[PDB]
Amino acid sequence: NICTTRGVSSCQQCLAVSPMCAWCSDEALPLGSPRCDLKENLLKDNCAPESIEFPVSEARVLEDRPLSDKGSGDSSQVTQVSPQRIALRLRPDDSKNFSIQVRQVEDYPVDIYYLMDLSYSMKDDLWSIQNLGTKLATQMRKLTSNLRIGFGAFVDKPVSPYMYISPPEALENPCYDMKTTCLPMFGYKHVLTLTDQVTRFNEEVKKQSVSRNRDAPEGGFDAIMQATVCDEKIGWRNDASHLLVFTTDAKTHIALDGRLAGIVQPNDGQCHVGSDNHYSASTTMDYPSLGLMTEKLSQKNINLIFAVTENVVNLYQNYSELIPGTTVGVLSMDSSNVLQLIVDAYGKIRSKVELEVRDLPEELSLSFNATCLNNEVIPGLKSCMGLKIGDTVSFSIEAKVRGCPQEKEKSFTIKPVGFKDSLIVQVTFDCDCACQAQAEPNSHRCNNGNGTFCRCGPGWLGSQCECSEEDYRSQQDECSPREGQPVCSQRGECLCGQCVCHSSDFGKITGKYCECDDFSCVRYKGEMCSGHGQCSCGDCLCDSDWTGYYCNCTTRTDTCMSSNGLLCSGRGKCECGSCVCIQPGSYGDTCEK
Amino acid sequence: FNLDVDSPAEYSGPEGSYFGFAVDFFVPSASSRMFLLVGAPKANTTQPGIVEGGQVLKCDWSSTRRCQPIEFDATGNRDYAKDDPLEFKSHQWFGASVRSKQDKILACAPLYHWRTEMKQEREPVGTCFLQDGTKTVEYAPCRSQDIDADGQGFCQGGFSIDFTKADRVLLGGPGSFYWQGQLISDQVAEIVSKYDPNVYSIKYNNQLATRTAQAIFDDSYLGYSVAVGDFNGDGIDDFVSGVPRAARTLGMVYIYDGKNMSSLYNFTGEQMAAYFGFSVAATDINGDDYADVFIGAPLFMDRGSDGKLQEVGQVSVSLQRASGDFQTTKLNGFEVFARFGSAIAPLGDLDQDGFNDIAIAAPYGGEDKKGIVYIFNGRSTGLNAVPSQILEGQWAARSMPPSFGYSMKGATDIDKNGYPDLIVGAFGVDRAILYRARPVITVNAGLEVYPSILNQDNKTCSLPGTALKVSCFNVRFCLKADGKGVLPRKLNFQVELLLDKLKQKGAIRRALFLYSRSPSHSKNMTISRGGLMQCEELIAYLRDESEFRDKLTPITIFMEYRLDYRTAADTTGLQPILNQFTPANISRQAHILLDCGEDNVCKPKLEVSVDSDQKKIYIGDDNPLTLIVKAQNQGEGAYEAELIVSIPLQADFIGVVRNNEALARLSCAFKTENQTRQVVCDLGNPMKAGTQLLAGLRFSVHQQSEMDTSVKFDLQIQSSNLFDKVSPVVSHKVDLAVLAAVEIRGVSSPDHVFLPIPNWEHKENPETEEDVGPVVQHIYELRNNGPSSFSKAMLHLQWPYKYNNNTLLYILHYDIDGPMNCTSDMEINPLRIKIGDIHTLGCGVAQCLKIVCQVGRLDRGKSAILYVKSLLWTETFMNKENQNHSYSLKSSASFNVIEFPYKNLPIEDITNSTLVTTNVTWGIQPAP
Repeated sequence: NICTTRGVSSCQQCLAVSPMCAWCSDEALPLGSPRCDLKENLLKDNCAPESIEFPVSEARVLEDRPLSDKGSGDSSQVTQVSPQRIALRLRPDDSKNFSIQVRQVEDYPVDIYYLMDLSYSMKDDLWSIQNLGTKLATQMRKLTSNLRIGFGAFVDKPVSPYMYISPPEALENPCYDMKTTCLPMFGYKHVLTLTDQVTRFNEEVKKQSVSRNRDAPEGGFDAIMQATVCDEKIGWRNDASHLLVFTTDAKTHIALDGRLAGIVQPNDGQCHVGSDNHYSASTTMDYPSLGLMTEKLSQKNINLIFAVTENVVNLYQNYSELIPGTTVGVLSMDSSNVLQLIVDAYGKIRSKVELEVRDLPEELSLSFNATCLNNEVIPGLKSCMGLKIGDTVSFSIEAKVRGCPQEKEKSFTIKPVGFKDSLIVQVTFDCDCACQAQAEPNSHRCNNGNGTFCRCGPGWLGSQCECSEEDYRSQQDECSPREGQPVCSQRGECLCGQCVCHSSDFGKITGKYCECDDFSCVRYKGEMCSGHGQCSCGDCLCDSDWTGYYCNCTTRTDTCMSSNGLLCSGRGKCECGSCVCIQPGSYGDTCEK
Repeated sequence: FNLDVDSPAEYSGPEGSYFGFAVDFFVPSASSRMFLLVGAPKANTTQPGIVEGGQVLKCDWSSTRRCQPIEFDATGNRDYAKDDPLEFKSHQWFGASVRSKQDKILACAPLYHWRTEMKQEREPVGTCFLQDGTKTVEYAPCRSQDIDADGQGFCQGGFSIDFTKADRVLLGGPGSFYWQGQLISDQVAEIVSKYDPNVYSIKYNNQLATRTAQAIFDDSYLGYSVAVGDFNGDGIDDFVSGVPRAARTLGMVYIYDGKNMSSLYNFTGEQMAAYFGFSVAATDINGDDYADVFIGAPLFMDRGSDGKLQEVGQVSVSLQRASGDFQTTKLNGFEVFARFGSAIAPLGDLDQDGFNDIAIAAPYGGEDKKGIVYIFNGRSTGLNAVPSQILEGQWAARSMPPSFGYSMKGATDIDKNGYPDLIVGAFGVDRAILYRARPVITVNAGLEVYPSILNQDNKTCSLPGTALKVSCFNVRFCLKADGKGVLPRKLNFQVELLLDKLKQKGAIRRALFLYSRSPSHSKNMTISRGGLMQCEELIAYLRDESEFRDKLTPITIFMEYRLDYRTAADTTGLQPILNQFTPANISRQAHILLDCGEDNVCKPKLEVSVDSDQKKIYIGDDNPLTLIVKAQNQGEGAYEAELIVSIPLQADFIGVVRNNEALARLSCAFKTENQTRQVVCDLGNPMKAGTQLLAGLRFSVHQQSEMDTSVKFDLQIQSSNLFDKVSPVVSHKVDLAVLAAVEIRGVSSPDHVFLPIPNWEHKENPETEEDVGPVVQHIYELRNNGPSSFSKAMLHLQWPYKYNNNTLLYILHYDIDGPMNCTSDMEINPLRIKIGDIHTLGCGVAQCLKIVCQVGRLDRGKSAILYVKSLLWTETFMNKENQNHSYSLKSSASFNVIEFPYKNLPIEDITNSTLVTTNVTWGIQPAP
């Protein structure tokens, strides 16, 4: 399989191969099989069960509170996402799946901040919305019992060429020309902090009065930015549905327009509303871009509604499609229908849900499969729509890691758009084997302890950390009979100084240099060692009754003894089983005749 | 890729003055010197009563780095009647846009408020000052009688300017006609001549200008930025302008015909609010004569891998085609919120490589968002999509983003060294930086190995200081360098090369240089900038095989070089640079091996010859046979060589002649298979090319069989090669022989007798043994000393019977041993008895008795013997005739081997004779 065929070692590359591979770290390792293989194959070789590493990916649950049923409960107790904390662990190239549930709870607290354009064409609307506080509370009591309402207004930056700077009295009465009075120019003023006292919205609105801008584009985006990042003055609640109603009847300015007026410094995510409730940096900071607006609306969890007259509805639809979590509604000139507009905007806004991935590391990737209305499933999507509010939906999240990150305790969050109920993910990667500690670091089996159980260097690392390749004075350490002589006497081949002598059908070879064998001995009188010995490295070892190199001479004396009892009858000398008769006149095998 | 980021030249102006907002070069044709123009739209001036009216500074280049103002104006606001001011110069942003050409400097104040002729008022028409030579004039095209927002009241003319090839000004006002914007183009010659200070609403006759349009187009900001190029082939530059807010804020760019100001093309943006048109440029980027258009969209929001939109900034590059159509590619930014594309500035040919280059800026990127500038190179098929360099701002924000790279200007050479330089503005910190372009050198290097295929044995070289001869080869290196610009006359290259690099990782070293400089050679080359390759070479020799073991991996030499910049920098310290794509290293490898060719199998040629130690062998005993053999392989190497001898039934293997130091100590063994019997010996592996060997083999011959005449053997040599793996069979023979070395022997007992016979008495006739005399025994034997047997043989014995008519020795009986029968010519025991100097007596002197014997088959060592018991006849010696005589009795015998069983071999008869004697003497001497 792949695990064996890749021939990796050290238990770390073995893990890096595939999630399925496993490693064995026995002290009594069986030889001839790779230490890297899938768990079953290691168990086939009977690697000790506690000596196999085989880490396995998983996904736990740390907080699994149930989804709330009503929003009017204790603020901390409301829970719209479950599970709430998850810790998952996976290998350098594996993937794991887990699910998340979201339920748009009913009767949730609601915060409405009515940000209103105050160009001269807005005077009729300013008249028509003098009862909006009470009307809106009366209608919303059906949907939410913890309502709040705010207010704020914008015209445009107070600087030429946007505002009338002459005649000199015009700057203190922009409507001076048409023979009527109106407020001087202003960028953005914070009128009413969010409050539960519905009636006071009506009181505060009646004190307002329109102004006059020279050109059609309004500076609303600069107002939205401050209404988003000045949370402490605006008074956004942590546990509530933030609505930012935006009313206008004209196109809008955008970043880099401030160059015409001498404004080049780019906008930044900071609050500059002074103690007088007027945005102070209006005349020294450019407009904010849609990217920055989207970032700050995501961070502060604001749902932004575009309520605009029918002449510029399409423009703001095309703008909204670039800002996640927004909608559009058509105002009359008199603004007579803003109440119904906001009610239906809230319903539509919470009739959908989409998931944000906040701080995913670059080494991870996520894919979503969404269970949706009526238990149907839609692949690939990370959102759903058509919900009735109160219902519940879930998503199947599948995550994969890319290699082994250098640090293995990162974390990130997943969160629906517009809500703080999120799932916090703790991720860890099992790159390292447990045996890398206390087991592998060193072992005397390799270079007298100078090798991790091996991983030594030149001089030993040739094989088993006991072979040399730096010097090569070679791998044939004394394989030849003598210095400079042929390796293994050319009877085979050697590695690490040991000759693998070849076998033959007519004999076999032995010795470090293959210098000995069991067949190269001499024959005499028809058979090896005369049948009176056995072969050993080309020499005969003779029996007790025989001597000589061929074992050709007998050591016995009973063949020389004569019937008189004397060897050779005392007439000669016995040699190799026969008598050399010295005495003249005597004959016979033993000179006995 | 060649801008000198090390030690640029830095210029700074009054703090908080936006110094460096707009930058440009100054090229006074009447003077040798060059200067930089830097705009400070918020610097305070000496104009009476003007607060932050702005100014333009002229900054030197040589040895001072000083900056000084340009006296475009020195007067406050003009009055209309007595105190009603005509104009308001405070906060006018003078110097916000600067352009220069030859000796004409055009600076504009986009925020100049004008009052008006018809009524007390305040409108920002905008104005420009044009300095040409010593003359200075004011150009205010939008300061006209189009009274208010309906016309040119809010034109803000001078927001963006540019000079044309035809010495005609192009000027944009984004605020005219309800901010529909306006472009206005007037000839320089008329501006300088039609100017009259006492008339404010000056009318120009040769003016080209756009005109208001329907209501839908309000707030388009036409003229936000402008560039000039020729886009219809008529030869006179046309006008390019970006309308960032048009088409529901999508953004567009307008190409207006430079003649009669008509509309040619309109580029359309893709994403709302991207501000498509913030900055534009036009230059030839791909070698066509046609100008290629670049458009920036700093706020373009790209869709990331996760599906999120993110602000990165985008630049659109359009390549003009001969038919006038455009092929467009879109290039995105590299980090979020960095506003890539805020500024585009063609650089000319930054490396003189034949295609112009372009620089694009992201003034809010990098670490701590200090700003970054990217550099791209034009290729023959468009812009190179990967930047070849990156400039990073070194100044941290004081109270405002540094905006390094908000405005740049290129395509000018302050050095006059052939390569254009580049200015960069960092107005957030009130600084402007000048980057010089380093000369570019293209280097071609050559490497040669002689020979490419390396046979190991080609010993040619001699080691210096010794007589040693070493295999070697020739290696040569070359380099060639030149560049398009002001470069020094001679360049010092430091080139080094070491042998077989990819295996010097601690392993054995293998090849050496002629001076054994640790396979490492480093040398200086003072190459003159020119066309010569200036090759050089040295001879490298392999060390002895006993010192290294790698014969498989080809020797892979390695060479590299690096220029000595400190010597190649001019007097101003600017250092050359090598071409981006030129590799500074190269290597080559050769095939050092002997491998029998492509098929990897050698073709041997095997032969053998033999000589016989035993010239002839005698049948009848085991004979050790020694054959002396010489083995040779005249061909290529023979793998697994062996020496083979096939043997017959009548012989068996013994071993080798090991004690003979002149012969090989061969390993040998004996085999038998399928009735085939052979002797095998080992000759090593391989048997090398042309090698010769000698050895001796021992056989045992058991030739006791009778019908064979010679012994025959066959020798051969074989290997495991696929080619010619067997030598011709070499048969040899030794002739058999017959040799029955038969001899005849005899003995007597006793050897002597003494007269008179003790205890003997004379009698008329004998009846017992004691009556005749002392007993004497004679023995004769027929013995064989040779191995060959004989089937038949004959033996003969002679015996002295009677001397002087009287018996000498008397026989009683004869006995036989071995395979013989015997008979006597004289009756044995005729009486049938109850069973001075020594003279010689014998049959020659006395009557002879003879015994003849017949013999059968016998072998070596075996013998047959005849025994005789006899009595010494006493009368012959005690007679008076011999009382004074001593005698030695003589007998003799002979034999013949008459037949042999080996009839097939040549045979000869074998015969001989011998004698046996007994002595008789007088122990007691009688009277003489």
